[PDB]
Amino acid sequence: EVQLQQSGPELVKPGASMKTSCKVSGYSFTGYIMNWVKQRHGKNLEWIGLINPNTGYTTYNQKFKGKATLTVDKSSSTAYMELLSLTSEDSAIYYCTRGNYVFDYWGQGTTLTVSSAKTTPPSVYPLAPNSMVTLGCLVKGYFPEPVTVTWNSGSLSSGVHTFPAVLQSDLYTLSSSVTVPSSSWPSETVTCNVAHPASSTKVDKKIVPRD
Amino acid sequence: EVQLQQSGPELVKPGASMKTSCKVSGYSFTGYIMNWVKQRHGKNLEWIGLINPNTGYTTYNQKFKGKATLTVDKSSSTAYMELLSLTSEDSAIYYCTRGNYVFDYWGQGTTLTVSSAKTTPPSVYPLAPNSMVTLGCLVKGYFPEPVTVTWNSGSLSSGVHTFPAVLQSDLYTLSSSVTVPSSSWPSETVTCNVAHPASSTKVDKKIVPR
Amino acid sequence: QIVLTQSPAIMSASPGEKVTMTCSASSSVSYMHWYQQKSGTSPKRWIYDTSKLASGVPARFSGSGSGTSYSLTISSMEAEDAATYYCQQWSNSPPTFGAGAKLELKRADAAPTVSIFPPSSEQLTSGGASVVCFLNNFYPKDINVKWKIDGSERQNGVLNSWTDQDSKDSTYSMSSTLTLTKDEYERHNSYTCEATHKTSTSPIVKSFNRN
Amino acid sequence: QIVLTQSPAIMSASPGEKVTMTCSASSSVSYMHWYQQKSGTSPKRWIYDTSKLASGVPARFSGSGSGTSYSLTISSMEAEDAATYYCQQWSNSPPTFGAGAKLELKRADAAPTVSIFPPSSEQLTSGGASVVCFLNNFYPKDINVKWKIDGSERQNGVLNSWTDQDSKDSTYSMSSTLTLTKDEYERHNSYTCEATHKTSTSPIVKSFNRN
Amino acid sequence: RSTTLLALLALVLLYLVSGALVFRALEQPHEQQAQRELGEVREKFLRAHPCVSDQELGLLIKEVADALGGGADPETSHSAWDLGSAFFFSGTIITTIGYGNVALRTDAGRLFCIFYALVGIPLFGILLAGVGDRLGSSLRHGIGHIEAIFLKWHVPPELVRVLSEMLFLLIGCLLFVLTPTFVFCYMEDWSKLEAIYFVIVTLTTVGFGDYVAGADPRQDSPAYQPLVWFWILLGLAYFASVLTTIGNWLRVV
Amino acid sequence: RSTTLLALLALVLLYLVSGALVFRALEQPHEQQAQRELGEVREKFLRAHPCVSDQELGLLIKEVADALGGGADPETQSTSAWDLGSAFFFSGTIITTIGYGNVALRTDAGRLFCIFYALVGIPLFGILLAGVGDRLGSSLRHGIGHIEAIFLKWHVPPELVRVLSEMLFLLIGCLLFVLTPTFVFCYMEDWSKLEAIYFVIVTLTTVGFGDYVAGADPRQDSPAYQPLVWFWILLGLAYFASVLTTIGNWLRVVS
Ligand SMILES: [Ca+2]
Ligand SMILES: [Ca+2]
Ligand SMILES: [Ca+2]
Ligand SMILES: [K+]
Ligand SMILES: [K+]
Ligand SMILES: [K+]
Ligand SMILES: [K+]
Ligand SMILES: [K+]
Ligand SMILES: [K+]
Ligand SMILES: [K+]
Repeated sequence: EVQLQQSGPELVKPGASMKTSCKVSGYSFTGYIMNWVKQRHGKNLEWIGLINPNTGYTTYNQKFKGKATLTVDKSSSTAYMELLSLTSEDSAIYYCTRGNYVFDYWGQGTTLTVSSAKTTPPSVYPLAPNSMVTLGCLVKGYFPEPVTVTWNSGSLSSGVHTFPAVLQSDLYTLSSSVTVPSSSWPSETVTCNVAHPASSTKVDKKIVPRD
Repeated sequence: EVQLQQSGPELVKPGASMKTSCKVSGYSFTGYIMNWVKQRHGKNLEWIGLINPNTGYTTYNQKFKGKATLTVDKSSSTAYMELLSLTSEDSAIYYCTRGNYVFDYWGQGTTLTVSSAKTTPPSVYPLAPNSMVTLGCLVKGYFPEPVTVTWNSGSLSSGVHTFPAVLQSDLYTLSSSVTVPSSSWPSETVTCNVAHPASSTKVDKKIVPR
Repeated sequence: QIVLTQSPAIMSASPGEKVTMTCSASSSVSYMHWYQQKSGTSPKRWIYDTSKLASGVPARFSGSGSGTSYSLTISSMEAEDAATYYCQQWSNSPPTFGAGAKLELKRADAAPTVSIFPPSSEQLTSGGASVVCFLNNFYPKDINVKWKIDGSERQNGVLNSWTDQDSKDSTYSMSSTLTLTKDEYERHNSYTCEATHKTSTSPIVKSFNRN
Repeated sequence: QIVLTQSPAIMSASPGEKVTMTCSASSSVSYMHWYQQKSGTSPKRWIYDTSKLASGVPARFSGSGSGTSYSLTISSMEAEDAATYYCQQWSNSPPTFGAGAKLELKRADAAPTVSIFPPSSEQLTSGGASVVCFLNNFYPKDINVKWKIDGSERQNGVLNSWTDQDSKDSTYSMSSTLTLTKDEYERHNSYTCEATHKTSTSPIVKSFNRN
Repeated sequence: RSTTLLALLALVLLYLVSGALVFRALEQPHEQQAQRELGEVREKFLRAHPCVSDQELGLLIKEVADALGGGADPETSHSAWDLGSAFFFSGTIITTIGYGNVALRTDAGRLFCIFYALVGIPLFGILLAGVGDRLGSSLRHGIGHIEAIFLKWHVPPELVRVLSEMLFLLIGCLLFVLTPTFVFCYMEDWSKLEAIYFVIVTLTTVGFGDYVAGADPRQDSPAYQPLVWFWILLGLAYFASVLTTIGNWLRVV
Repeated sequence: RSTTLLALLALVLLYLVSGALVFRALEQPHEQQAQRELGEVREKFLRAHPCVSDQELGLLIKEVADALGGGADPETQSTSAWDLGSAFFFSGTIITTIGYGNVALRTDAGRLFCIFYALVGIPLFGILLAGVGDRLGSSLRHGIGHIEAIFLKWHVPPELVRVLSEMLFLLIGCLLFVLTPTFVFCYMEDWSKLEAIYFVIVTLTTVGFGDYVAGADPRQDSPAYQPLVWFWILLGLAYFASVLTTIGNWLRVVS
């Protein structure tokens, strides 16, 4: 079982640099070319460059010649990528992937978030208003990812949509909808539970019908 | 720890063929070129050929073109050498060794014996005749190698030589010497313990004065 | 340098259906490789050297082409095949990728369940006013959302978040959030969320008056 | 077909002596490698690329050379350096080796302790007659053995066996074995084993009468 | 002549342009074949050897190209400037053939080549005229005896002369064109087409250098290797007559 | 003359042997170094790439060699030598018997057509050259007459003036067809003065090695340039034809 184990998510300030690692196991690290690939939602997969871990030879994409330095530690069979002078546009998923013509094995990916933002707990706002009725939670102005959103502590999990968070001016915002039979609400208390591990925040908002 | 573990010694009839193996561990078998080397007592170490375990590519020393077939099993990271229509000129130690310029890691070697001879147990004969006395055991007409000689079941380990075996009429002969103070013999018993594992033979000879 | 163009960017199949997706190259290449990606996982080598299947890949998948035109085919679509496919080339440095083609599961057209929520009192007290629209459980994906304040369309302070096709019902859902200052919110009275979907000639519109 | 010449084929060094063995190439070679072999074990990479020491190799070892002449040197001879040293080349296929250079430890001269042993009764009953001579714990290795039957030399049915240099006292030992039919044995009466060593102008003669 | 030369010039230009059209038609389709073969070799090598980056294989090919450029030879002797090959090279100069399958690398080599040619070509030109006449007269002596047989079957002697001259340029052809094409087919592992192309490119003194016997004593028939310079010398003489007869025909019409 | 021809033949052989010795002396050391450098490149590549055998790297280099030999470029990995301009020029190299060969025919059809193209083409061009030669002679001698007459005007002897005119003829040609082109090519091809002279002479002798070819450079956007040179070749060759015949006469005078 060939395996590329990348280090965890990275949160860095604009201008700072970041170093990330890719530990191989299940083959000879030095027998195979290691590449790095950038994934950003609005764009193609981008090849950053490669290192021959046996020779130390490096080639870069012209686009990343300034930005990225690839190195290897042969003894610990670990590949490194360093990203310098980080901008908003560097925020992406980065993969280490093996191969010299096709990328045959990939790491699980590491997420980079470039942001001035400080660890900020979310504001949680209730969204109150046929057989079914839809309630909601607005979870806004938090940093960093993730938050966990449940409904009545996870006992209410069907009829739920939690939307992907969106970075707006260095802070994340998301919403969750729950659709329940109108016999259920407001007969039954429906609370959305938002947890932000980074800020050790746990907030519970009851959805109350407007007056 | 890079390691090349070869299969054990082999005995085959003239004209027969033979296949030996080398399992690699501690590195990626498919990353490095594998070679076989022949060591005969008379001649130079002799490169037989190489195989690329990743591509199956092979080249042979012109001297071994017809003789030897190299193959690999990628899944068991094992290299194989086959030798065909064997003559006594093929009796040698064969090594697998890794490298594409220098042979950086070697197996422990495998001894090939080409012989019409059949598993024979040794006749063991005692050798009886200063401060010191020298006794011996002649161990003759055994096949194949090895035998071990010990003296008083290893109680005598200092003053002990076993000579290498020689071919005497298509079978092996050696002797072992032990040197003990003259006060000791024949005052006290000195017996050689001979083992020939091939024939499952385990014989003791008491050295008796003439 | 070499550009790989995947058209169309989105395509849809019922199980049992044949699917063909194409990769056209800006200039000729000897081999095309393909990756499969599903939400929350690294790309996987799927087909390499144009038509070779990677180890786990089921036989319904095939690849073909030469020069500037290459294709990936599913002889008979299965549900587990809904995913994003990328083509890539390394006949010229640097290696390059397509933008990716999303393959979705086809299902019966479904109208969006649309709900509008006024700003919560809690948010207004901090001076912000988010009006949230949930457009839930619709198919196909194509939808256009317009915000109208006192009849006048507004496209500034609007943030849209989509979920990926649901693995159970194969529907899509999105949230649209008009974010105003309390001041702009309190100036006007009528707030409408208007959705344009295949399922109706007449737009789907939910509204509220501040009174 | 490049030939490597190691001369002398055998050489000796007292501990603390500087030792240098040379390898002559039949045509020019860019790099020479060297192996160490001790009886019972495979060759070990000792020096590669003319002057690079393999991992464990102690610093007292150097290599040097260029063109058709290469050398291995020991600054100060140690006990554990007694072994056979082989040069090999791979600037031309096929790679080739020197016949090897055996390096023995030098020590004080020692006279062979000589013993003769008449056929055992047990062996005569089988119809064979083996007369055995042990020349033990002598130095140097240069030695001549002669058998005399009734004072006339016999050079037929004699098999000789030498030990390697003893790892503890640095001496050598050999066996000489005259094998006769019981008939040839019983014909004659005086059996003498005569050893000619540097340590004496007069042969060392051990004898017995069959009587 | 004024009319003649301008007419002839235009004729030659048209000939060149029509030649251009024919060559482009036949050759432009296959222009990138060698680039495709290099690419095939590169990609096949990366697939076989995963320890090699496309960029490291890249430098190898550049470094190998420079070595070959300097006259290095893929080895698996072979000296193009050993006395045998260097003699043959000097031969390519004075003959105006100039294969160029081996190039001069030194500015000194080039400088000497200039004076060597400038003195050497006319010297060979003189000897060629000489060797042409000597063989010509000797052949003509032979021609007369053949003419006698034709004479004794009552063929008009002017017809006999042309018949003999035609036989003249046919026996020469068989002797110098066909034998070598057969020889080269066997010796060089060429097709009979490749061999005639070589022979004619050679004896016309065009000397592209895509095909060369090499006059390199290798083994088996080492004597023959420089010996083909003999065929060249003799062949050139025969072909001189052939070229003039084709030339005279164009003048005649 | 049969004795003289044997003498002449041996003279040429000695000339070739002396040429061979000089060429070997000057060229072989660099060819041996190139061979050593190929070997150094292989040995470094094996040390860098343990998954490659000596013999597999051997096939790569042989296969690469064959591809480069076919005109493959090491610098690129993409995918005109036979554009109407270059194809015209190639046809030019045939009939002139120059035969640079810097681009080879790959098709059996190409080669077969080349045979008959040359067999008809060379004698045709031969005729034109004789024509251009005669014209050239008339032009220069009539022109040289006027300046020739200025020497006659200052009372110099008529037989002296013929040889002065003969020498003057050689000077005129060289300026026009040797020195000017060498200077032209020096600037246009980014060659050294000596490279350019080497090219010019190798061209006008009709040797045409193909190590140096004016216009051939892929980068240059000057297709009109390359045929323009072919007019220089046309005019140059007649000049050099005269020179080559005359130096033969000098050797005739020496013999
Ligand atoms: Ca076996
Ligand atoms: Ca060469
Ligand atoms: Ca040669
Ligand atoms: K060439
Ligand atoms: K000519
Ligand atoms: K050429
Ligand atoms: K010519
Ligand atoms: K030529
Ligand atoms: K030429
Ligand atoms: K040429």
